[PDB]
Amino acid sequence: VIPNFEYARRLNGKKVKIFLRNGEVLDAEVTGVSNYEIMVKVGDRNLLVFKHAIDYIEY
Amino acid sequence: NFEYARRLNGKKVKIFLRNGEVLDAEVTGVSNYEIMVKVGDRNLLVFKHAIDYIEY
Amino acid sequence: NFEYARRLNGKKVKIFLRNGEVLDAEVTGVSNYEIMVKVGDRNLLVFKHAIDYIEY
Amino acid sequence: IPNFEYARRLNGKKVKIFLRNGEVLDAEVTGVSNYEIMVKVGDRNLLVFKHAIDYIEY
Amino acid sequence: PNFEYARRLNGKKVKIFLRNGEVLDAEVTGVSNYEIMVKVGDRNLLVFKHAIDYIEY
Amino acid sequence: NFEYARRLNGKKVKIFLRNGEVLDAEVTGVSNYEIMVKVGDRNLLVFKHAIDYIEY
Ligand SMILES: O=c1ccn([C@@H]2O[C@H](COP(=O)(O)O)[C@@H](O)[C@H]2O)c(=O)[nH]1
Ligand SMILES: O=c1ccn([C@@H]2O[C@H](COP(=O)(O)O)[C@@H](O)[C@H]2O)c(=O)[nH]1
Ligand SMILES: O=c1ccn([C@@H]2O[C@H](COP(=O)(O)O)[C@@H](O)[C@H]2O)c(=O)[nH]1
Ligand SMILES: O=c1ccn([C@@H]2O[C@H](COP(=O)(O)O)[C@@H](O)[C@H]2O)c(=O)[nH]1
Ligand SMILES: O=c1ccn([C@@H]2O[C@H](COP(=O)(O)O)[C@@H](O)[C@H]2O)c(=O)[nH]1
Ligand SMILES: O=c1ccn([C@@H]2O[C@H](COP(=O)(O)O)[C@@H](O)[C@H]2O)c(=O)[nH]1
Ligand SMILES: [Cl-]
Ligand SMILES: [Cl-]
Ligand code: NA
Ligand code: NA
Ligand code: NA
Ligand code: NA
Ligand code: NA
Repeated sequence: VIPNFEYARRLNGKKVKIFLRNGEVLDAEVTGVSNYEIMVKVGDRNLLVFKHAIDYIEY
Repeated sequence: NFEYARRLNGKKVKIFLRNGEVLDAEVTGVSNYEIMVKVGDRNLLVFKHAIDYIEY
Repeated sequence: NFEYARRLNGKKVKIFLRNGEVLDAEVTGVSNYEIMVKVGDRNLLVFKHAIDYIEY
Repeated sequence: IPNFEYARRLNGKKVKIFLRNGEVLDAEVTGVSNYEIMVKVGDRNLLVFKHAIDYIEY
Repeated sequence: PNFEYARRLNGKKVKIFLRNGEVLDAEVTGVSNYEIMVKVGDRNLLVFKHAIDYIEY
Repeated sequence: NFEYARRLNGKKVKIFLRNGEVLDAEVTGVSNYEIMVKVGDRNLLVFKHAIDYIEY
């Protein structure tokens, strides 16, 4: 039990806005989180998003 | 197991992002890779890799 | 340990790179740091650090 | 050996920090961790992430 | 894990698409965890993998 | 886990930085994450993450 380990895993199943490093914004639902990836649904599309490409997430 | 960023928990700071934005933020949590903040009525998860520096 | 990218092996995907390029790519291999693809007749080694996201 | 770094040898020194965003910090170094450099810049206190630094002149 | 496909490029002549838009026509002479050593014409370069977007071979 | 950059210690090199700058340098030290150089009269600590490639 390490409380301050990874906050991103708590986003699984949630509606979020993902702000990517190039300025793109994803209105997403999170469908999975790994150490390095966040899986999302955006509209009809399924995306694997690398965390290194994310600047911040609004939730 | 030491990070200076942990010293900023609960504090008002200015986060200078790699995208050029400056967040007027209250820090609500610090993990190894993330900083959780309140900016106005918004809750953000900020990745440390996207931060250039923090003024405190 | 676990990664979702390995499950894309054998799929045809759209890889959106950090430079704004998109690759219409058949995935032929995945390692911790790399994704091997065929794009048309070209064979590429793509570094995961250069990928923003993948549509599958 | 493990965790040797030159950056902590700049601890307590006046330096110029050239950031990836084009900014140059005229800085006094007050602490160095594995991933961060703490600095005073004039009357400002900054936590600078090493990943945002291109090079440091000392 | 901790397999690298890049090691198999040793001895090949490849196109390295760098993160800034430059492209190197490069003979690979060595590969480490973080670096690719190349010959580009008469020039010897150490290329950091973090600066590479992709490699065509 | 080997690194080629260590063998640049003491050598004249040209360092091509991610910002488009080029350093005509002599290497004075190499660590896991840093390369120390002299450029003319200036002493610099260069982070490897900021380097694209090195001509030597
Ligand atoms: O256990 C881990 C490992 C990595 N990351 C995320 O992945 C990024 C690594 O991206 P890269 O620069 O290594 O490609 C980290 O900055 C962090 O955001 C995590 O959240 N947890
Ligand atoms: O234990 C760790 C691991 C990573 N980081 C921060 O997360 C960043 C990861 O960025 P990246 O791996 O995406 O490049 C590091 O540069 C550092 O600022 C930490 O603070 N502590
Ligand atoms: O065991 C690992 C190591 C790395 N990565 C991902 O690959 C990136 C590095 O790949 P590359 O493009 O940098 O070669 C990491 O930041 C992370 O996103 C993984 O998924 N698993
Ligand atoms: O033990 C460490 C870990 C990281 N760093 C610096 O922090 C950066 C964090 O980037 P990354 O490893 O997250 O990609 C490294 O590139 C390096 O400049 C160090 O100096 N020592
Ligand atoms: O064992 C390793 C360690 C790193 N890398 C590559 O080197 C990069 C290091 O650069 P970065 O972590 O600073 O982006 C990794 O992202 C990955 O592409 C490997 O291929 N194998
Ligand atoms: O043992 C290491 C660790 C890092 N690096 C360099 O520092 C960069 C950032 O460190 P990291 O992201 O691999 O931790 C890497 O891309 C690589 O160029 C090395 O040469 N050797
Ligand atoms: Cl929180
Ligand atoms: Cl393959
Ligand atoms: Na981070
Ligand atoms: Na980084
Ligand atoms: Na850092
Ligand atoms: Na590298
Ligand atoms: Na580095």
